Amino acid sequence: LVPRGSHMLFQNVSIAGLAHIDAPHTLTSKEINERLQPTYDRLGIKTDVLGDVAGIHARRLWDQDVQASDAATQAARKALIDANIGIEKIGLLINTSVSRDYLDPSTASIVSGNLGVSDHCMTFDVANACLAFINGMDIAARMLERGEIDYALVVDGETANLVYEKTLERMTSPDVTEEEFRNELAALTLGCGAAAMVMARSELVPDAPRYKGGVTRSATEWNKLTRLLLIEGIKLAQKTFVAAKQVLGWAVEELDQFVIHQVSRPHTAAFVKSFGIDPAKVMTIFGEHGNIGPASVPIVLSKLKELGRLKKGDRIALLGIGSGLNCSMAEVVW
Amino acid sequence: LVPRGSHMLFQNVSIAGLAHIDAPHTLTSKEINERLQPTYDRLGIKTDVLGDVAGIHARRLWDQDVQASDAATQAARKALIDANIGIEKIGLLINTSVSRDYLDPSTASIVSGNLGVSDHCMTFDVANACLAFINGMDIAARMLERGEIDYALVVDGETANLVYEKTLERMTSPDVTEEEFRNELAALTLGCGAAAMVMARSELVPDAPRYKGGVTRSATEWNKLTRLLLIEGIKLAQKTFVAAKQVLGWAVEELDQFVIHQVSRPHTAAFVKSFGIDPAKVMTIFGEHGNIGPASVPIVLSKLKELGRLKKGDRIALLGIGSGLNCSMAEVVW
Ligand SMILES: C/C=C/C/C=C/CCC(=O)[C@@H](O)CC(N)=O
Ligand SMILES: C/C=C/C/C=C/CCC(=O)[C@@H](O)CC(N)=O
Ligand SMILES: [Mn+2]
Ligand SMILES: [Mn+2]
Repeated sequence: LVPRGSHMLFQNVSIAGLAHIDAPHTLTSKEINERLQPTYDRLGIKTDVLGDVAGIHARRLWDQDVQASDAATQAARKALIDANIGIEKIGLLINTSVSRDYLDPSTASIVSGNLGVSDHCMTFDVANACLAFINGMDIAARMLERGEIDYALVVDGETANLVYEKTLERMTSPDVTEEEFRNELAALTLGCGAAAMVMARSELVPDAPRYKGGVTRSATEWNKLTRLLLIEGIKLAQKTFVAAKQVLGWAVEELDQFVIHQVSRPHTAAFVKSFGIDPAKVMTIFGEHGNIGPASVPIVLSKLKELGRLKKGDRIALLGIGSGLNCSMAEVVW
Repeated sequence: LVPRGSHMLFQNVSIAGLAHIDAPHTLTSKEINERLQPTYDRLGIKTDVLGDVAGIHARRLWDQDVQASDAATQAARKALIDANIGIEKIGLLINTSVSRDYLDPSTASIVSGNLGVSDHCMTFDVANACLAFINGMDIAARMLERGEIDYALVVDGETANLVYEKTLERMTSPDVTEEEFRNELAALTLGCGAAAMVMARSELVPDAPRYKGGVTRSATEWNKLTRLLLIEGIKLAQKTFVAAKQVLGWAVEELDQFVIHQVSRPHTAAFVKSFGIDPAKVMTIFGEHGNIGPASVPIVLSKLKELGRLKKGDRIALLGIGSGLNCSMAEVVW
């Protein structure tokens, strides 16, 4: 009758399976810079924006014309193995990538068709820049908590190959302005890869990691979006951490890991300083994989798992700031 | 303890407000045909595919470069007035259109920023071809039923102006093949427009229309998709009507209206015949507005409302078949 923060938390929702795919091809920032050198020389700009402002030494790309749906499909096959269940158990499949095969049909339907989902499986895509995987986890959690389904897949395949190709094209053209070139460099911090998660009703999966849910705040006055964006982003995150205290009971020192969406080395450094977070609890892959958009969060969770970095009882914070602006923060208990 | 169909229905979810926008400009199929006449003459094709196979006399377009987000915003302002609430009450805003301003940020965030949502409002886009508005209604319903929010907006603005422009360009070119021209004609059954709905917890809105929820079936083996598509579509719909009997208790003769997504005159005629539905309970706008994608369903519901066509207690079926293939069917009680 009297509301409490903890009442909105999911009680009966778990993670049965989790997998990621690293894209295979390394492209170093040194190789990109050689290609860009004469637009750099031409513009009278002497700074290595990628290596030294962004802090990206390399990113991963696909070796071939891999569609979003292909990479999600591959990640989804692995997470099913990880969970030890067949595709027939899946009642819901949500695709959360920014990369998309077509405006029609949804990417989710293509992935589902690849996996051979049953006729009872509901499917759709969610789009919300870099926070969508956490939005799809939440969506599936509600259906699970209610009993509408027993098992869900949340998938995300990202591909940036064509982005890099169109981008390096404009940036190495005699024509190009500084204001333009500068906008374009940020496309070069993106990376490729994929992740998938099998979520389930906790009674069907006893002792699996528990998905508690989370909180979202927004600052859509700034949907227009530079130097400003870091500041507004931190201010939104401060307010989401308050919400997270009110619902999840978070204080920073009680969390065992922060799985953070990452934009750049300086953006991450500022976030971490501003909230007093110990950097040893912030696994980072941006410097060699780049920004994998909404897949980043689950990829980093899956890497933590693979390295045996997580223990029963570990409180794990999933968070990011995304375009909109939006900020979400959720908790897993391993 | 023993599951029953009715257990999955939402008990506490209502429609507080509903509005639509008709796009202003009429483009007749006769005017399009004059432009296409020499590709028709050239191809040795003597049939008016638009007027006589599709059954579309006209469609509506925007008079200017209206973005999806602009049309959703306008529809959303009207549905708030209809509901008599201010934007501060809104805890969730989902955008469901196929049309999209950018791959980033979500269209939802742009709409929310336009309306001036508060910092507590969660936002994201759902994409699922023509069924997404019903998917967004369901998503919001779950959050409402649980008490996470009190009010939600589900919005959808569609724009086809650029589709028509690129399409009529390829179709009137000496170059063009029949197989190509034939693919392209179907883009010419699309229309523009928008809709928005305010959903709320039923205790906050006593006596408003009730959203019970619904069912989905899929046939994602056919995500590859002609003449076949009508048949597979009917077969999927048959199976969804079974699910709807099992959950909602539907029989065809007990429903007062069918608000059906519409693809074409013959597609609709076949659906209606195959299920024995009385055509007088199928309001249709396709012949003068064309296919408004996922906005079609709410637009037709809103038109029914406006005409005073609905009575307290009326059982209203919302349905469509969408790419994937997917089929969903949900019930409103006015
Ligand atoms: C410290 C945070 C600053 C906010 C920056 C947000 C930029 C977001 C991006 O452009 C991508 O990484 C992901 C995204 N679009 O959500
Ligand atoms: C009788 C049904 C036949 C199935 C046809 C589906 C075509 C769907 C479309 O192409 C659009 O109208 C909407 C959509 N993509 O969902
Ligand atoms: Mn290689
Ligand atoms: Mn006009």
